[PDB]
Amino acid sequence: SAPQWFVPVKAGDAKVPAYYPTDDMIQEQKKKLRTRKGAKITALDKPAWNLEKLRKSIVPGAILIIVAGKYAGKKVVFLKQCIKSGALIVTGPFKINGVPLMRINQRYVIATSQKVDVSKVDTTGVDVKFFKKIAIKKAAFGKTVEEDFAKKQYEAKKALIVEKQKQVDESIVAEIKKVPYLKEYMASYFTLKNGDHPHLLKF
Amino acid sequence: KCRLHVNAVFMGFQRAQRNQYPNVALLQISGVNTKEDTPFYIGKRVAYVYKVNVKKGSNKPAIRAIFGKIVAPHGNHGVVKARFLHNLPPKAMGQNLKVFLYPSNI
Amino acid sequence: IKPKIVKKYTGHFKRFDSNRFLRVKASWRVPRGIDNRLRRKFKGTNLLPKIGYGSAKATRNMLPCGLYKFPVRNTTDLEMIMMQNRKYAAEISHAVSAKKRQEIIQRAKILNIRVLNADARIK
Amino acid sequence: VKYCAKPVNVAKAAQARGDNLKVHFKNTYETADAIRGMKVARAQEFLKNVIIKKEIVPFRKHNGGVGRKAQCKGLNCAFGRWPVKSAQFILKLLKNAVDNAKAKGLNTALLTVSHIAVQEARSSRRRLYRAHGSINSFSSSPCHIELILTEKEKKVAK
RNA sequence: AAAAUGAAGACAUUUUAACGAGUAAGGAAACGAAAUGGCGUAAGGACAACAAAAGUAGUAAAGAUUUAAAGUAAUUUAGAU
RNA sequence: AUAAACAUACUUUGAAUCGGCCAAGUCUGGUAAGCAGGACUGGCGAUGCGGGAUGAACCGAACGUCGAGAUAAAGUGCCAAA
RNA sequence: GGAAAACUUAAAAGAACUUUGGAAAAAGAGUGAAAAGAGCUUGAAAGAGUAAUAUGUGAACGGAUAAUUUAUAAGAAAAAU
Repeated sequence: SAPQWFVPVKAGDAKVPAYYPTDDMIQEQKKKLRTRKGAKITALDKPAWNLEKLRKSIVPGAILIIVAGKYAGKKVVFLKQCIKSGALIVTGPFKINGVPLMRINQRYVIATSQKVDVSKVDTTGVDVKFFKKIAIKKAAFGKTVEEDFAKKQYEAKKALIVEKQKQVDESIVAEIKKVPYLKEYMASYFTLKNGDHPHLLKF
Repeated sequence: KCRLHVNAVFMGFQRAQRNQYPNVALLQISGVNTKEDTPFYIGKRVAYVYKVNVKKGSNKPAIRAIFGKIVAPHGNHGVVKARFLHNLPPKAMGQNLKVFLYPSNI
Repeated sequence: IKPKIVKKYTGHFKRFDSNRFLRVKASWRVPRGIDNRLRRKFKGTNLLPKIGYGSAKATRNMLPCGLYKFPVRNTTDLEMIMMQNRKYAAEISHAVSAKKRQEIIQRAKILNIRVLNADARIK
Repeated sequence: VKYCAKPVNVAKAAQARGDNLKVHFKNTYETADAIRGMKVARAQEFLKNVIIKKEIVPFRKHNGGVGRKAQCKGLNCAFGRWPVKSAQFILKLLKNAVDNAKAKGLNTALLTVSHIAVQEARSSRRRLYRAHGSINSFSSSPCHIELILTEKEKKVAK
């Protein structure tokens, strides 16, 4: 039949050779560009093969200064590591820092010694399903235009799920106020004043 | 708002008496005075954040950068070597860079 | 699929002493003079075309599109690369008129052959 | 011989030119250089004053041996002359180009000299009998002068 | 250089190793595993839509001015005027 | 003892050349020469590069296009990398 | 003793009337497929003029590396069970 190198195409009422199959017996094929298979989705309780090895200075309930990204210089409390990605699930309790519950890579943080401890945080949710549910997606390529208001209406519809998952932060704020000067230390920023050299600072 | 970098001076490129190899740029990080205090900084990101005046009828930003890393010490005075994605312009010699605190290992 | 076409020198090897005089053209001619600043390879002026500059064999004579060049004069030349439309790209010669070009361009669509002169001699 | 530059709009332009005019090129190139841009009402007055030697024509480029003059203050030039035969030849084009505009129906109070260029023509050679039985050349330097007067209106750029 | 494969693929094949500066001077053409590889100008004999109208050209040749691509290089190809 | 198979032995034809110059834990004539003439060897000639600030010969070291590293001569107050 | 000098177009249809000017000429107008306009096929380089862009303390130009500006330039498919 058709050789492996032949892909017939239609002709718009133009001259064709004697050996070329006519248009009445030609069916068009869809151009295929994607070949690599995607990522297999597995159970929510099994860690991925591609899992970062946490530093020994990072333990749950610690206070991590963040030195890069949108929230630079803010201090957050590390709950647990997101298994499906390896990025830390930290929360700079929104009642204090203004830092929401997000994911961040382990190389952007500095682990201080002020361990908030706090067990019984009730992180039954906040798996990878929640984080993918609130991420603001794009408008794709063919979905009309929907310029601007698509992302504005995106955030509004995701507001409720974010607020509901703030039952994580109600308990943590309780023991932040317990230690004196720990609410002020957390609320403010992190700055490198004159005379503090990075190779000399110890946290 | 806050400071999360130490200003390193762009001294120049790794050279000889009558040569110049612009692939590697030397820095004199503020506060570092010996090669024994450099073991910390080997790896930390460095950016050459500069400013370009632009007309209102263009799209390009007015603040750009050239990011790089610190790769090895140099000399016994704490001078380091930095390799950038694009070699720093020789117009930046003597100016100040940024030495960030990530990828952190603390 | 396209291998990275790597170039060991992206400039032109201009003739020595062609930036001062106009009778000396910018086409390379190796200097044979005894005291020449360039044939001795003095520092600062030591640029000569040596076979080490030759580009990779796999990606030699390859256009940036990833396809080699194949010039066609008529519609019947297109059939010579109708089996290799993934390796060769037609390029209609510069003498072919503006009427025979629409025969080649349309036929190259039927056989699905990329043409580098699809906007040449248009009305 | 064709014009160096074509007018932006041919309904607002009047043209005049002279071919192989018998006047020095190094002199007219500097007289046509001063009057480029100024209104045709003022360019006619300036060329009337160079003749009677009350305005200077600064020799900006061909200034070798040209003496200093008192009217060359402010022009960034310390040299200047009063070419009378070169002014009289341009003055007979500005009168030709102005009277071409009246034929079309333009407004003479607005005309400006937008483009005026001087070229190099074909010289005519003579003999100058030198010492030791040698003969040299004695050749003129004629030039082609072009001219385009365009009505001046306030431009718009949104 | 040595092995392997070899009627036509192709990029003057595949694998391994050693090597590459140079004035005077030498290495003509052909030689399948090629006893160096090529570019350019002009002229002559052939080949150039293989189903009985068979290279390009008034739907714009040669030439000139530039712009891009290929080649390390001699140079080639293409777009526009 | 050690090295030697792209080892060894060559054959035919032929081009260029026979104005040379420098160094020295050497010599001769000369008061002496950046002089004249030699014996063994290395170079410049024919040769760039790093160093001696510059230098045909000195010291390191001989070159296809590159990237990363330890180096050689030699240096680390500034010009100038240390 | 002893040179230089070829070419408008298919055809002269080789501008034909007005305005400015002493005349040559210029601007309209017109012929012609196209001014190819008699210096007449296209028309390079040296040398110039006009426009646009950019630069600067006793030479200029070239090469390596970046920065700024301008130009060229890369796609229509699509996940897991």
